[PDB]
Amino acid sequence: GNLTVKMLGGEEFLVPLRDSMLASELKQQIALKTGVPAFQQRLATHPAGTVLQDGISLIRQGLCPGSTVLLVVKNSNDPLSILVRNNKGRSIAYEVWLTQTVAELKQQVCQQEHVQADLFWLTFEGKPMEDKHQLGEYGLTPQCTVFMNLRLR
Amino acid sequence: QIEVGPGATNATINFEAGILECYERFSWQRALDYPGQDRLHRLKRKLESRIKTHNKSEPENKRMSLEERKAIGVKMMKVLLFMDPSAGIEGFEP
Repeated sequence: GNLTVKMLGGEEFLVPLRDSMLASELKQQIALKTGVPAFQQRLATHPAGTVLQDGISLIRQGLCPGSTVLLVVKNSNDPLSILVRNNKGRSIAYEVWLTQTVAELKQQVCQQEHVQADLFWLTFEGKPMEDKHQLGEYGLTPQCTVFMNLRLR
Repeated sequence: QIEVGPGATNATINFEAGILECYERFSWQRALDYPGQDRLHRLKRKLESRIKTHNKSEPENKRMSLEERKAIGVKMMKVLLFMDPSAGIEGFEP
């Protein structure tokens, strides 16, 4: 069983379909296969154009082998100001957009705190941030505070 | 600079036929100034030469006049402006 993913302009590609596959997990497969990050993907069915529900099975939403899904890419790229607090209670302001990665953000903090990017990791609202992910996946709001945590090694 | 596949040459032509149709409708409102009307006519003519070229490179049953491509372009524009596949489902085909 294969799902056909179609982009604006006509480009299409196949994604293997599992019954109990969640729509969120479809986005991760498209992300893996195309490099379009999941949080930038908007998915809908064909030919109705009804949006997919991220927490429901694809088979439960009328998709079966041969079905088509429409992909539209949404890009935030809206710069905002956030703070990153180091382990001494000092906060520096950084400008980012929600489509930047955690890795890009660590590069900025790296240059301001003079700590190698491998000796620390970042957290927002207690959840650790992974280098390859994009900042929008953690829901950063203007003037929120990301925390810098030091590794022993 | 974004990496694109082989279908982009066709998609871009169709999109820009949609752009040209927007310019044309805007000019009827008496709101497109004189240099803008000039870019409209330049766009049309470069578009028409790319459609002649591209149609030669394609199978006979995939050739489309400017007018047909304009409708495809308009469908794509509607989907982009509302960011909603429902506004133009046929924009997703070559």
